Amino acid sequence: MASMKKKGSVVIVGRINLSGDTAYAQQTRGEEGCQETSQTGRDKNQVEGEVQIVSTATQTFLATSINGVLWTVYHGAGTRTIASPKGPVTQMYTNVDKDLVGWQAPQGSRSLTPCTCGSSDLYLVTRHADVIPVRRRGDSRGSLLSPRPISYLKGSSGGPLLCPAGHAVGIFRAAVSTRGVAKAVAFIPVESLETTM
Ligand SMILES: COc1ccc2nc(C)c(O[C@@H]3C[C@H]4C(=O)N[C@]5(C(=O)NS(=O)(=O)C6(C)CC6)C[C@H]5/C=C\CCCCC[C@H](NC(=O)OC5CCCC5)C(=O)N4C3)nc2c1
Ligand SMILES: [Zn+2]
Repeated sequence: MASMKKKGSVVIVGRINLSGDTAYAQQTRGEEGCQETSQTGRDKNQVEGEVQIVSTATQTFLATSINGVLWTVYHGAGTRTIASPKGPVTQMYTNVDKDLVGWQAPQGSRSLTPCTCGSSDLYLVTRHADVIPVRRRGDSRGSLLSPRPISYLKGSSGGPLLCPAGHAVGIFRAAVSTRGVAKAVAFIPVESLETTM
């Protein structure tokens, strides 16, 4: 009881820059400053962009702003708060059944717009700033046009699947692999986010 520890906050440690012609990852905080920010929940760094790279003490993954909510996966964040300039921010959405959590989008973030195109030609954005073409195959599944080892997708849960026009279609949740090769991905459809809201 006296020694009861508390888990740290999720910390923004970088972002995927989709501003220009070339997508690229940027780190905005090193491990040590991430360690201290997770403990205090106090993050003074300027936030920019739609796709953040986030980290706990033991995991790193992505988080994506859609309609004023920073979304990510429950299997990464659990019920953790996120660090912010004035302290830990409690989740405003939690759904273990969808593998989904959300906090209010940070000041300075930009939000993606929910897709209403009805298109099945999608693009998955990874933590290494790869933009991977994906054909939608169902409400929550898409196939990679070019399969690759799951190693290349590890750490990209919470990232977005986008339509051709750059709208958010879903949040990357899991990889479907055969012999360690990712042939398809499962994602939380944006409609399921909009219902949660
Ligand atoms: C605890 O409470 C909950 C509640 C609901 C939950 N719901 C799901 C689906 C779930 O799955 C866990 C976590 C998830 C995952 O690894 N996600 C990725 C990632 O990158 N994570 S991560 O960022 O590195 C990190 C771990 C740091 C956060 C994108 C993957 C990239 C590579 C995967 C390689 C090896 C894993 C293949 C596996 N495949 C699979 O399960 O496929 C089946 C499900 C649908 C199709 C069939 C898979 O993908 N996952 C296993 N845990 C849950 C836990
Ligand atoms: Zn669209």
